[PDB]
Amino acid sequence: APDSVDYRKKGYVTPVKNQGQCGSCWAFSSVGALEGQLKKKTGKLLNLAPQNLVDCVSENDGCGGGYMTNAFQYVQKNRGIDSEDAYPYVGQEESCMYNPTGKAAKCRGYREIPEGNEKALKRAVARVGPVSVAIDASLTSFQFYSKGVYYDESCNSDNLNHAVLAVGYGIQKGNKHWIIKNSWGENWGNKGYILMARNKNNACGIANLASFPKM
Ligand SMILES: Cc1c(S(=O)(=O)O)oc2c1C(=O)C(=O)c1c-2ccc2c1CCCC2(C)C
Ligand SMILES: Cc1c(S(=O)(=O)O)oc2c1C(=O)C(=O)c1c-2ccc2c1CCCC2(C)C
Ligand SMILES: Cc1c(S(=O)(=O)O)oc2c1C(=O)C(=O)c1c-2ccc2c1CCCC2(C)C
Ligand SMILES: Cc1c(S(=O)(=O)O)oc2c1C(=O)C(=O)c1c-2ccc2c1CCCC2(C)C
Repeated sequence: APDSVDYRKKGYVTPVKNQGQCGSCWAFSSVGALEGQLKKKTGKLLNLAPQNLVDCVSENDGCGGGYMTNAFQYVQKNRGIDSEDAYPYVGQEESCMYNPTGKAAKCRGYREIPEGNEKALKRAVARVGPVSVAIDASLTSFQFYSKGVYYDESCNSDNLNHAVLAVGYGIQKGNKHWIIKNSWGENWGNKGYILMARNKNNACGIANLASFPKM
């Protein structure tokens, strides 16, 4: 692997979105990983529809939370996900309005990174593209993150409560990090991004629930 990778610079990452009040982070995370694979396989970068996932992934819980794996499985079994333009995000759950004419990406299932294995996660990010990850984002320090490599001693690697997107990794002043796209708008964090400690004993559970769609 290279010592640093940043998909944002490669045109694999769409702009930062805002989930509003809805606990749909799993849907934004899933969509970001799908968007990365769509770019890698077809050369097109387009916004895909997290609202399609919130409304239609029937065993996830809409604005109450969900697994990215179930979202990828839905897209696979449904043979498609809509573009954002065809199924816009409204920040509340609605009945499923999936429309095949708005289909913008497909998926052949997904792969999970071995639990807790940050080296495998690094490999996946390097070889595959942006990877969906779940972290503990419940702390005050996370809400108020501004700059630097995020590290809070109280982060709980079993309290996976927020899904985000690993779009790269690198090192800042000697501190290894993951480059994480969040979905809380540009006014949170560093224009919507956070650098999270890497190789620091799986800080915040970064590598506990990582997955990527196959395309
Ligand atoms: C600034 C700002 C902040 S924030 O800076 O206060 O976090 O949150 C939002 C904004 C917007 O400009 C915005 O358009 C928006 C936001 C939050 C949810 C939404 C939208 C537009 C579509 C409907 C939904 C519900 C998806
Ligand atoms: C190819 C292809 C395309 S498409 O992208 O070429 O239009 O759409 C579908 C396929 C399938 O192979 C397929 O099995 C399928 C599709 C669409 C909906 C469904 C199924 C199988 C279960 C029932 C449901 C309604 C979930
Ligand atoms: C959708 C879909 C796609 S695909 O559309 O992503 O290509 O591939 C498969 C599915 C299934 O739903 C499925 O059950 C399945 C698939 C492929 C192999 C198999 C199975 C179940 C039994 C036998 C084995 C294990 C060989
Ligand atoms: C977040 C974040 C991170 S990082 O800390 O997450 O890696 O790096 C950047 C951002 C930005 O939001 C951003 O606008 C930016 C960044 C880096 C270089 C640039 C720009 C905007 C103008 C062009 C140049 C090349 C000067």
